[PDB]
Amino acid sequence: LSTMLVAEDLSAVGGISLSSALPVLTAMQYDVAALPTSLLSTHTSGYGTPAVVDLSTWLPQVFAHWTRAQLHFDQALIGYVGSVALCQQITTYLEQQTLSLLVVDPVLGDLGQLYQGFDQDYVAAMRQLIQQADVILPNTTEAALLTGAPYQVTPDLEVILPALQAQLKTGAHAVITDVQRADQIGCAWLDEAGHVQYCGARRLPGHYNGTGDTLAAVIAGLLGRGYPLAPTLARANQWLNMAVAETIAQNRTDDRQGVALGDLLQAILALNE
Ligand SMILES: Nc1ncnc2c1ncn2[C@@H]1O[C@H](COP(=O)(O)OP(=O)(O)O)[C@@H](O)[C@H]1O
Ligand SMILES: [Mg+2]
Repeated sequence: LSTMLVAEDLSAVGGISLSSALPVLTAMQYDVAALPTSLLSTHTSGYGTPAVVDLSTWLPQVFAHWTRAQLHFDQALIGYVGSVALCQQITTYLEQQTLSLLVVDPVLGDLGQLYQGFDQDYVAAMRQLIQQADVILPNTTEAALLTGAPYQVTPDLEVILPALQAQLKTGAHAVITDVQRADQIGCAWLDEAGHVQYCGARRLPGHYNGTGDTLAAVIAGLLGRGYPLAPTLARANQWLNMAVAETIAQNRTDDRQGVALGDLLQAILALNE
């Protein structure tokens, strides 16, 4: 079984980030190396101020250990990192690897603004991290921050997509992930001919934690199994829609918990056969 490094935050309570990546990627037939970039009592939306461990001095030791133990990784998914130093540490470790797949979710902001504690220093560190990525999955706010364009609710995909590509290696893909078209929500990217493609599914009411994390985990898992980008995005969006639908069907009293994974895990097992 292939090995997938996943580096992102772990919140003990919340059902998002590394806690949701582990079940998904394990079900998708990877041996997951689950590396917290931060450790939190709960995620940061709705439980009050969480108790957090700073892992900035641990990760360097982790990479040094794996290096000496002669561990090698097939594929990697990098999610929320959270500090300039950790971005830089991850960037150089990954450069030491021969990765067949690197997916970066360049978590930086939403609704037109940087997340709290993130400033243009973090933006620069992210631009360095994405340099070897095969695929990046910014939202519309993150795309604008990376290129340095002023935020637009509806940027010109014909302008912003080439601008983003200009920072990636030849053959890599910038996929913008929360693009709305009429009643749809989905992903937009440039095909090999340079034409903007859109892949979406009918938007469901409400807002749900962990959707981007699970989308990234599914995209990484599919690409890692050799599925071309377009059918990968088609399936990820279908799966993304199905998980949100199951979440709604649970009639939850607690709106903080991340998207349900049961129907998604069932779909994965069916794909495996
Ligand atoms: N309300 C919703 N209805 C249907 N699908 C959704 C909804 N919210 C998110 N999704 C799906 O999950 C994907 C990831 O959402 P995105 O906005 O990128 O996540 P995040 O805010 O967590 O980064 C979207 O592309 C879409 O596929
Ligand atoms: Mg996202």
